[PDB]
Amino acid sequence: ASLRRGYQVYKEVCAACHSLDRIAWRNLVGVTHTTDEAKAFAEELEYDDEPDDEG
Amino acid sequence: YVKKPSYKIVPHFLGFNIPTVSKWIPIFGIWGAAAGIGALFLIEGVPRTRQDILSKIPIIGEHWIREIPASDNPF
Repeated sequence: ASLRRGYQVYKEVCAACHSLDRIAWRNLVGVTHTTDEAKAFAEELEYDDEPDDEG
Repeated sequence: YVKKPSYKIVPHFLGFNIPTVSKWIPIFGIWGAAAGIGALFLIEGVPRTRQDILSKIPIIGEHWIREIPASDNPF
């Protein structure tokens, strides 16, 4: 419960300046969040895809 | 009066004969059980071993029927 609250502090305060690059969304699952909550966090962001057919 | 001793030669091969080997047949059995138990024990963690063998054992078999809740599984 403290871990989950700590994630929220990270996300709302620290993440403005600090990265957490070694942690994937899947890592939160079953530790701090359910599969659905973590998928929701991931799905709100945009990531680079592979190039389209015109490259 | 006895003219000759009374005996036969039993079939043998590589210094084994059937009377001797027959005494060891049960021992091979137990060693086979030991090897079976040991092998199965070594692969008890393999998922297929649980799915196909261990979960089917009556009473005891529910020890190996374990599901991760869908909420707790990233994959």
